[PDB]
Amino acid sequence: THNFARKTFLKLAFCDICRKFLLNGFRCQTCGYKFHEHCSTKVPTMCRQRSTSTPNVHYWEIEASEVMLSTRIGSGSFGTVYKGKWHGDVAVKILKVVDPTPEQFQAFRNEVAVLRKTRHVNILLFMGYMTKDNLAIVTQWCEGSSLYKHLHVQETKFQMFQLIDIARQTAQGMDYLHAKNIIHRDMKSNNIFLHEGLTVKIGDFGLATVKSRWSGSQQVEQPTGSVLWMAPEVIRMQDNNPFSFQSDVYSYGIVLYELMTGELPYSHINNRDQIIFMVGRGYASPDLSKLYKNCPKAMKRLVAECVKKVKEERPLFPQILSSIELLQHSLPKINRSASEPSLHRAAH
Amino acid sequence: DKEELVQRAKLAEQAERYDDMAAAMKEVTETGVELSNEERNLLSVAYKNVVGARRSSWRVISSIEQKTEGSERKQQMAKEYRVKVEKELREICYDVLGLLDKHLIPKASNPESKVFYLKMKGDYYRYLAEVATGETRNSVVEDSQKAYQDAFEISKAKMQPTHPIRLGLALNFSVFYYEILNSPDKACQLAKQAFDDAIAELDTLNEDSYKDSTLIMQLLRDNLTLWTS
Amino acid sequence: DKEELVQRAKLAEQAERYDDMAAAMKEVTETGVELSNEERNLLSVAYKNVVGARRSSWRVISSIEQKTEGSERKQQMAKEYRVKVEKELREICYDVLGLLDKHLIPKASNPESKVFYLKMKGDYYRYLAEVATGETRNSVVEDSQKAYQDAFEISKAKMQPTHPIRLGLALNFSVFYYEILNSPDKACQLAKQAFDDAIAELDTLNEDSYKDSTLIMQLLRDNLTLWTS
Amino acid sequence: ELKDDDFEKISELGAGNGGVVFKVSHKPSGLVMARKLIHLEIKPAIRNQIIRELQVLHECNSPYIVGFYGAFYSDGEISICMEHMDGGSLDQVLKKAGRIPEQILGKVSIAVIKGLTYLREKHKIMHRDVKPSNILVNSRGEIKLCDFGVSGQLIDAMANAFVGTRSYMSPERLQGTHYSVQSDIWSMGLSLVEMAVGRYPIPPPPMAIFELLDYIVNEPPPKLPSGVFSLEFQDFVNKCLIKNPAERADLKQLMVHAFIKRSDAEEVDFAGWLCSTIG
Ligand SMILES: Nc1ncnc2c1ncn2[C@@H]1O[C@H](COP(=O)(O)OP(=O)(O)OP(O)(O)=S)[C@@H](O)[C@H]1O
Ligand SMILES: Nc1ncnc2c1ncn2[C@@H]1O[C@H](COP(=O)(O)OP(=O)(O)OP(O)(O)=S)[C@@H](O)[C@H]1O
Ligand SMILES: O=C(NOCCO)c1ccc2cncn2c1Nc1ccc(I)cc1F
Ligand SMILES: [Zn+2]
Ligand SMILES: [Zn+2]
Repeated sequence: THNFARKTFLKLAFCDICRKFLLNGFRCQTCGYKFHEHCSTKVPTMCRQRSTSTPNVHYWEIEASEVMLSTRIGSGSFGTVYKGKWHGDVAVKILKVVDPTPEQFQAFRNEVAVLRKTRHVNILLFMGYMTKDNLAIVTQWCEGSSLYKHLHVQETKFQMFQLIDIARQTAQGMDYLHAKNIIHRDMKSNNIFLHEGLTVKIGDFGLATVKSRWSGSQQVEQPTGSVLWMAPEVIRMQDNNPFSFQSDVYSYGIVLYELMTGELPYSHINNRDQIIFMVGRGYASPDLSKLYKNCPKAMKRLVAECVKKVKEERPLFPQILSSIELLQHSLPKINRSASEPSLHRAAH
Repeated sequence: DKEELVQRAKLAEQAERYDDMAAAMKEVTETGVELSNEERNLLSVAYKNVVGARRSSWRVISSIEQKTEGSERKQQMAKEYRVKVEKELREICYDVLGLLDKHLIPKASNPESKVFYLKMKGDYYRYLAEVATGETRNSVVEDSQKAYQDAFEISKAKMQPTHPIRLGLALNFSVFYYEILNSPDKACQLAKQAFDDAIAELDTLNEDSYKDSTLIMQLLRDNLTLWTS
Repeated sequence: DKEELVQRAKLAEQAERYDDMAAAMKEVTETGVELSNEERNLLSVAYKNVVGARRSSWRVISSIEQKTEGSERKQQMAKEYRVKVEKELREICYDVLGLLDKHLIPKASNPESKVFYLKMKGDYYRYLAEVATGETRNSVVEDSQKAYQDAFEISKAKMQPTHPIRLGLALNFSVFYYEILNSPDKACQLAKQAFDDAIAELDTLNEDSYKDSTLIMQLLRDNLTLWTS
Repeated sequence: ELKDDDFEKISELGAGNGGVVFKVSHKPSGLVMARKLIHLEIKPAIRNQIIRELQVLHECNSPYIVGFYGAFYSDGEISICMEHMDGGSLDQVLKKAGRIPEQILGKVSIAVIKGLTYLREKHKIMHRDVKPSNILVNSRGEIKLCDFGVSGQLIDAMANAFVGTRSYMSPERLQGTHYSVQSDIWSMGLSLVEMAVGRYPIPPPPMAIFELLDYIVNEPPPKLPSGVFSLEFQDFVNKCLIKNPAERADLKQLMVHAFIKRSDAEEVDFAGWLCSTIG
């Protein structure tokens, strides 16, 4: 079904096979599958190299007495969120750890410094941490409702281009996160906030030393967080540290799926332990037939690759961002009825 | 000379430059030789990419123009450039239409070729329809409708319902009906009748006409689903 | 008004039409005023697309020319097409160079602007160097090498190791070394030094410009892996 | 009729993945209540459905099942008012005492069997959560079951929970096959083996949750250490821990089963033992 025709990609494009920079290749007209001329040999159609040149472009902590904790907002996997008024509206999360190990505390201090070094439009600001009210962290308050609350309890209606730009902003935030060598463990819709109504703000990133319990001076290396968005390889925990960029890619793919279906994955399974067992063994995957009918094939393909069972096949976030921007540019062209396409104009 | 020119057209196609291909095939068929299957396919695809680049540009400029009609003077430049694109879109189509009326349609000695060229003419008047406004729109859509009906009658009379060119003609006819003629019910009915008359007789397709025929069927599937309402 | 041509070129950019964008940017820089950050990028991108289309065309045509391997006139007409697209390419490159050394490089007070313009000059002279073979090849190779060195000195002196311009200049200069001068040893040396200097100041990647920087770094990695084998 | 503002917490009864339970006081009637706070975010219509299906619990009264006062939605949480239990759950007494003596183990097992039989026959309500922490004992010796699946929509909403450490699910439920009260019987047997030995007996005398699921799915069921328990209890736990639901025995066999009638026949003053071991 692949309508492969020669195409020179004048924008930011990446091969769908070698996941590297693609400037000349073959593009499929109906979906948008692209690959190199040399990648054709290794291309699993499922609908001499020249050096690449330059592509086209375009307070250490916080004192607890300074803050005031307002009425409780909610509870989560590893903390309880309260409203704060420390230099304006803030969010204070009281971590469930009561007696942190000194080594755990030192590692947490290193990680809070690392997260403080970051500053980006698509993520929530990380101001600092406190030690008086047990172990607590302070993040930017988002008056807007969460993406999970928007999708399910509030059921705010969003047109498809809005969904697409929400996915774009989330991918931008996570691309920035991975650029700073940060693995945003525990990534789900409850951590995504629609600030100012539409802008995507990603929160609750990092903090491995706090999310996972410590059995003394060594980390337990145990999964924690919501089950639905958890990657298979971290659910299995056949490795001590399976948290990587691809686990975040899988979590973002689950977020994409629930964005393009309006419902959580594995809706027919209503128990956490069964979900753990099936996802770990690969028996359960987010079924795509629930995707919206008006969904562009490119989005279906992207959410398909983002949730791949094998870790290595999941695309990195720069590729995901490039695909999302390509789809955004193609949206005005294909937003109407379709006609007779080009017939079998394939090489070799 | 003609073989040299068709080879040059293939080379220009492989080189991503379609205007050279369009000129080469245009002056291939100006000579007046019998246009074979591969030649006319190359001509159609050459003009299709040539017209489609500017068509997508027109869609983009119109979409960026209609974001907020109540805005500053910049929209005047936008509409002027859109009119310029149309002025660089209507004349190419006119060239194709004149080529059809003078050379392609007259010396068509094959009913398949005749319905193919009539579908071409209907397609290009349909392309002129979107850029046209007012009474000009009605005049151009009259020609597109007449060409489409003439193609439809010969397609019923001579060809099979499962023929990929016939399926493409039916698909384009339905697209014409509910994009300009604003007849969603009639367009859906046409798509459904083409679909069921095609699938009523299956597994009889030619091995070469395997990918294209089913591709047009899948395109018809999506179009029907898109406008089931 | 000069801004009018600016967002006309921008609109042509989002309309995929880069020939009108190239002409608009050329007319804008013809006014003799200094370009802003956005306009300079727009001009560089516009001519990048224009030359890139012809470069891909030339690569394809040369590949069929080397692929036919027969005894006919087919290779003669392939060579004719190649030389036609070659002279078109040379016309584009000479036009952008005349723009470069008469309006951009002579008037460049900001050092980063000078690095950008010298990198462009070296890139375009490299473009003419890979299409022109003979006595004139050495002259353009020398001009590209001199422009690359002049950019290299300024980038080393007053440019951060993680700047996209410096990394891109290093990548382009290493490609110049490997492809034109056929010396992989010094190309790998230069690319290795650039990559290591970029890795050293890894933490200095602001939110305004990080994607491009890491993109260049990844391309440098790929280029190293390709060269070392 | 139950409101948030009518209750104030005295202390913390317990905690878990589902939520936290607090002891509160009812002003109109003057009795201490155990209010379970489970946090969940679902549609308002789903809130009404959960409340309606929890209203079924009013008629689920039995000596071996905890009662039900009322359920209401205050703010993003489904507060369930339950009959306060003083002796807590068996998890606390496992934390206190090294191991439960076999007599009280028989007592709690027969209490569970009787209560869950009552539920199956009079309400057809699936427990689905037979765990040591979900079964409670009193100072006076009363043993009742709590936290069973009356509201299927509550089950669906709670499906989006966090990853736990230990599991008490039958292998057939994890595989997704057909599950019946046989699965609850398995869970009860696994809980009993939990009680008898002094630790979580999946690696029988540091293991991932998925690894525990793999152990309980693709390995033979655990068996208690012989020589420190009666043969009747041994055959009880062996029959209860059967991977195949068909060969595992249903409630009718459990009620007549020999260890059960021997435990029922004996009279044990375990109320005093419990008060000594928790006081
Ligand atoms: N920055 C914030 N601004 C506003 N509300 C917030 C913010 N962070 C969290 N919340 C709210 O706090 C509740 C979530 O509490 P959390 O402990 O963050 O649980 P979570 O969203 O599941 O994330 P975890 O803790 O990373 S598993 C919801 O009501 C959120 O809307
Ligand atoms: N009526 C009650 N009286 C006293 N303590 C109670 C009462 N109800 C609940 N608790 C305590 O609160 C805890 C709440 O946890 P449960 O939901 O019953 O089970 P659990 O430990 O959470 O199991 P999971 O796997 O973590 S959901 C119980 O384990 C008891 O310790
Ligand atoms: O709470 C539950 N399971 O506990 C584990 C984590 O909470 C639970 C689970 C499912 C359910 C369906 N309908 C009510 N359900 C529960 N509640 C509950 C049930 C019966 C009684 I009596 C009192 C209660 F509070
Ligand atoms: Zn495809
Ligand atoms: Zn590739």
